Amino acid sequence: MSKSWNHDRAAKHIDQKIADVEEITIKDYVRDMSLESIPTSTAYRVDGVHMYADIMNLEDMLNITAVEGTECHKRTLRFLDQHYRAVKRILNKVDARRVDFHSQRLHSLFTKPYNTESGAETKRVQRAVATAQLIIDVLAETGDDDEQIPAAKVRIGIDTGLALAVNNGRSGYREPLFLGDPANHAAKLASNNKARGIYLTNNARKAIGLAESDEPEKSALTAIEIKACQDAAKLDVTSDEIVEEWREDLKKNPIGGYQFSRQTPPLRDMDIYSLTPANSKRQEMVSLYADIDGFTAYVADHINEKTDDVVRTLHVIRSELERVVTSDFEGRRVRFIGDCVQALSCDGTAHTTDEEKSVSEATRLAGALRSSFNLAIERLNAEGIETGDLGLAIGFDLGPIAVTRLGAKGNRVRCAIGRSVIESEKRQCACSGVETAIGQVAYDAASKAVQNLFGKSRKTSHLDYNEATEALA
Ligand SMILES: Nc1ncnc2c1ncn2[C@@H]1O[C@H](COP(=O)(O)OP(=O)(O)OP(=O)(O)O)[C@@H](O)[C@H]1O
Ligand SMILES: [Ca+2]
Ligand SMILES: [Mg+2]
Ligand SMILES: [Mn+2]
Ligand code: NA
Ligand code: NA
Ligand code: NA
Repeated sequence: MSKSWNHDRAAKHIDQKIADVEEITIKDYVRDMSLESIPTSTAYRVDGVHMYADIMNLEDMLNITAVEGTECHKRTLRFLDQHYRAVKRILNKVDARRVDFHSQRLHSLFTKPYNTESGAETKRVQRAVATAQLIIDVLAETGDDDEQIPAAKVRIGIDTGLALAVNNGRSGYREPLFLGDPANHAAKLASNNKARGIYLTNNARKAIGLAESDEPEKSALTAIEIKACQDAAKLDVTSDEIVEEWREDLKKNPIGGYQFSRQTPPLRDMDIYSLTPANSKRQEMVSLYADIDGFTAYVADHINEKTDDVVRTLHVIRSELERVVTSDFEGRRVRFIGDCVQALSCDGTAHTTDEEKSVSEATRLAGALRSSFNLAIERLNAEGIETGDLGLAIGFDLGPIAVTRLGAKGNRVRCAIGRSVIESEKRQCACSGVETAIGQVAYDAASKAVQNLFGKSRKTSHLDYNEATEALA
């Protein structure tokens, strides 16, 4: 139960991780290689098309009523589960990779055909567009009126380019994640505003012979443009085939009921990999995002030259931030989303959350994360590893949060959801690489000392562990 950060303990673990990544192997991803269970010391340069599908009406499900109650969460989870199952079936059918499903954003990757084939990149983009429209068509049909579950309102972003594949740091280190421009830029297009449709970067537009746009985020593909991609890609999978299979899956092996229990403290003991709808976890707690600021551009700068230092930097920083969350502060790392850490923190008893204490300890955790980040940069640089212009943006908020695994057996994905999850990320995104921000709900529940620290702006700079300790004395 002790929650404390220590410079010596952090330095020792950072130094050990630096030693582990002394030798790095960078491989160019070609046919017959595998992106599963990538070792710590290895990374793959992947030329691929990234699609991000944003289910825009998630936030509406979370806000059906003023109070964020149990029924709100059960219906939100069933909505995400139904729609995820449909998309995952589509991706399986077209032999694309499901990278992750983070909140309402579903990331997929198209790597085939390979560049040995003439016009491969054009064909990858065409396949991604055709698959995107299949997602849109299907997700109009995968609600359930009887359960008050709406159809999904979909906005899609697509980019093409190079990324660096490393293991995703969770669940036995099996599945990869993909660092660099294309997943990031695809996600930005997908989340830019609330207009439905399929939005390509200028890279992706150029690859399929379309004129570049001064504002790609406002230039949806037309029906005619999409049809050209469909006719070229020849998916030979129809929306009706997907829906019939999706319905059969749910009939034979239904979702069943969502049922919630609290996590026995400490939160680090949550066994996410084992959760199911009937065994979901839920309680008021703090959602925290710690984003390595500037990391995407750093990868882009190094995608071809000095790529090995990227791998060293990523593993040293992410492993240490995870250790601070889990071992120093007894919290739970949910996932990494690209380079960013998604975490949970809680204080209280087996029966109730201590809101004020949870927010104070999250403030201390935020300081500890920054102290460990700063120390990791120092130690990396002292060993001659280039770390560019990296920073750490942190946001956190308080509210009821449910954790489960969505999907059919063999095709599941973890989900942590709540208004405070969504809002903690928005607070994080408002921060520079030296800033830490708090949500309004957390602020309102906080001690006077925490309120004074964050002030009117609900944000502060250079909040390291020493500063947090002194502010909360
Ligand atoms: N490598 C990645 N893989 C998957 N999703 C990503 C990746 N990088 C960013 N994202 C997502 O892309 C969107 C934009 O991320 P963000 O706001 O952090 O961009 P940024 O601040 O420009 O990047 P950085 O923090 O690396 O400087 C978010 O939805 C985020 O979750
Ligand atoms: Ca980042
Ligand atoms: Mg302030
Ligand atoms: Mn960022
Ligand atoms: Na593919
Ligand atoms: Na501890
Ligand atoms: Na904690």
